[PDB]
Amino acid sequence: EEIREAFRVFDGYISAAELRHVMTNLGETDEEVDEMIRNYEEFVQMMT
Amino acid sequence: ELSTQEKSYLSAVEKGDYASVKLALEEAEIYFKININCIDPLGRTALLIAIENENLEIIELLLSFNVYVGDALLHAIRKEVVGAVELLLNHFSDFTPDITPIILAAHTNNYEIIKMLVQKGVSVPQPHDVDSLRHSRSRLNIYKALASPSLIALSSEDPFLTAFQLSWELQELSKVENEFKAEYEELSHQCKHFAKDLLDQTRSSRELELILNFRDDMNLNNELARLKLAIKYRQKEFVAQPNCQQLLASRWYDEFPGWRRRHWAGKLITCVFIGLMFPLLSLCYLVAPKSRYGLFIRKPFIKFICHTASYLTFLFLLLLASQHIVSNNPDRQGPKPTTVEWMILPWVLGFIWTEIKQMWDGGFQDYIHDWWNLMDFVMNSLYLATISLKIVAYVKYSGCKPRDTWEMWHPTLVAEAVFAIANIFSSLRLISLFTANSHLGPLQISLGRMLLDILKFLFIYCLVLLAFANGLNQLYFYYENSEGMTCKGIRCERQNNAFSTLFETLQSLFWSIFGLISLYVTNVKADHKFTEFVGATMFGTYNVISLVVLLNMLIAMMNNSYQHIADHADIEWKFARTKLWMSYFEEGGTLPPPFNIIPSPKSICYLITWIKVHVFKRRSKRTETFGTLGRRAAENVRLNHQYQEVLRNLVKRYVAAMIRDAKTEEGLTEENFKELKQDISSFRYEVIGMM
Ligand SMILES: CCCCCC(=O)OC[C@H](COP(=O)(O)O)OC(=O)CCCCC
Ligand SMILES: [Ca+2]
Repeated sequence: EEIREAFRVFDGYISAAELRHVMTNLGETDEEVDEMIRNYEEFVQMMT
Repeated sequence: ELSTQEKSYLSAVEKGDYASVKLALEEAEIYFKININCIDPLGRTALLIAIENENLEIIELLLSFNVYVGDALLHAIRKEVVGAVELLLNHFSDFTPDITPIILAAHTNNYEIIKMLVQKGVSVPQPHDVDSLRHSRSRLNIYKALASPSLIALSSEDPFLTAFQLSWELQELSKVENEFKAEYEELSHQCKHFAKDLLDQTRSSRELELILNFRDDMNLNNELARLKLAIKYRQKEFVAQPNCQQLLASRWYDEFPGWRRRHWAGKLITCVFIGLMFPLLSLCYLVAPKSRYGLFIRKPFIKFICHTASYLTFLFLLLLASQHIVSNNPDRQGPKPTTVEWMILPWVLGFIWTEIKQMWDGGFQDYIHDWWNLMDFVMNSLYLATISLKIVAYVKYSGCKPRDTWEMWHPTLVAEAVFAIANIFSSLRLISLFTANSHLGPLQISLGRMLLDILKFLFIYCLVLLAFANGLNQLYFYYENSEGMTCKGIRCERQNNAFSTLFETLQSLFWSIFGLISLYVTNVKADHKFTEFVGATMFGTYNVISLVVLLNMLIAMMNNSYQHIADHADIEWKFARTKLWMSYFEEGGTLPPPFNIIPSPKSICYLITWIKVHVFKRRSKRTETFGTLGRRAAENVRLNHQYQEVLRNLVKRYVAAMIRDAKTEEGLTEENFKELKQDISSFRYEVIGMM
């Protein structure tokens, strides 16, 4: 368990449209940042 | 099975004639006076004859006149003819029924043929039965198909990993089959050469570091992950590559450039300096590894020097543990530890702790795989037994007793004996360091790689020893002869009762191989001369079998063994040296054993949390510890794309250097002569026809 805590980012379904800037506000393009997803509720499971 | 009209037709094909072949083919339509797809006295169809000689023109005539193709495609694959295959694609057998065109094409490792078949969408099965040879042949054909370098270049998005898992599969399966072991071992060695030749095509250190530094992230750097994986697959010819070894050597001597100005004594003084210097060089890293000298031991070569210096000080304390300048009174049952023993004990704990640490990362999987690891495990177990026996002596010994009156099987004596055996193992264990030195390295490796033969042959030696011990005891069973033989046994001043029991007979038969036994052990306290004669004859037969037959056979066996472990004594030595180096690369047990047990600055913050695993504090590690966005994939994706581009370049270079160095560099066989002859013949026939 110990899941559903990291959803404290601004969203609520999550797609690739709104996260590109999220890792750009604190990070630094489309052709590779898009793959971070590459749908909802899969990033807290199968992490261990 | 013959004729006179069609034999002219096959002859006109075989000689490359064109007008006659066209005439015969066109005349076959109106009159059935010829069978087009007939068989010559050797077993060749007209189409197959044209394929065998690369005469594509007659091939396309036959194809346009609907001759029975049958399996002529496979025969075109064998002759690796590209034009005939291209013309055949746009359209009782001689082969095992399970062979597909792509399998056979992979067998020949021909790039122009694999290229075309894959574009047509062919596929290869993947392995894991009342009959057995069909299945076994199918499995071997499959492996030999996808073990071809040409096919790995087309498929296999990760050629290194593919070759690695494939070598592992075939190495582990050459024992499961055990009847085709030669073929499977050959294929595994072939794909190992493929991996090495693919690494060889790098052209820049930048191109090399990415290859060696790559691994699956899965949200779990540059610590040579691919290289450790290659070690894990026993890929000993991939890590013996020149420039890879150059990278490792550069990363081993990072503390100081050069190391080539060194000579007979230049390197000795700088290493002896650090070997003396390791105590405070270690303490500095222990307390303040910030900027001054803590990073000086973190560097790998310095770590090696400090470790071997700590081992040598351990051995010095062990030798000095027997001098009388420090030894306690012998006439003292279970004495308190001597000051030298107090110094020694931290090394014992350090070695035990480092071996537990090593166990806790291999999980008894590679732990047993290293014979050095087994030796040091038994050494530490003997140390543990020594400590336990010494303390259990100390709890009730009360001292004040001469050693000549101690009862047999007393804890102090057994503790001393175990301590001595452990000293033997400890002083032996430094042989492993000789893998680092470029001169005792290969020699020590060859020592290791004929120890198995000595074990095999020593088993037979022990069987023979047991046989002769059986007989000799049967013979001198009754002459007990212990009426005046003070200190009975083989190991006396007179060698009495050597064969009076099974243990002493085993022991006497052992010593006789060294000559340290004498005759007149075979005598008996009576005039029974026939018993003495037959006993002496049995003893002499044993000696002849051992020292003239068996030992000479051992020599003649290891002679050829060494003759067959020198071809890869360098590559295997470099693999062992790399295995030793990478043990010191990581920032793990950087602290030599004397300065290892010393607790960490926290020492109460990591042990407890790892101890909180049987309670609810095991789950309090992935919820509050991690709460960030995990911004790593964007770096991971770019890294993977860069590595894929590097692989693409390496593969293209490997192809361009396998076609131009192996295809055009082999011999000239009779078939090529026949093709050239028939080219000339067809030329003559056509120019005759045009006039
Ligand atoms: C292979 C077993 C040979 C017999 C060993 C043996 O003990 O017999 C030795 C006999 C008699 O000597 P002993 O029996 O040993 O006292 O002399 C020889 O025949 C020498 C032949 C020398 C042959 C090398
Ligand atoms: Ca070890």
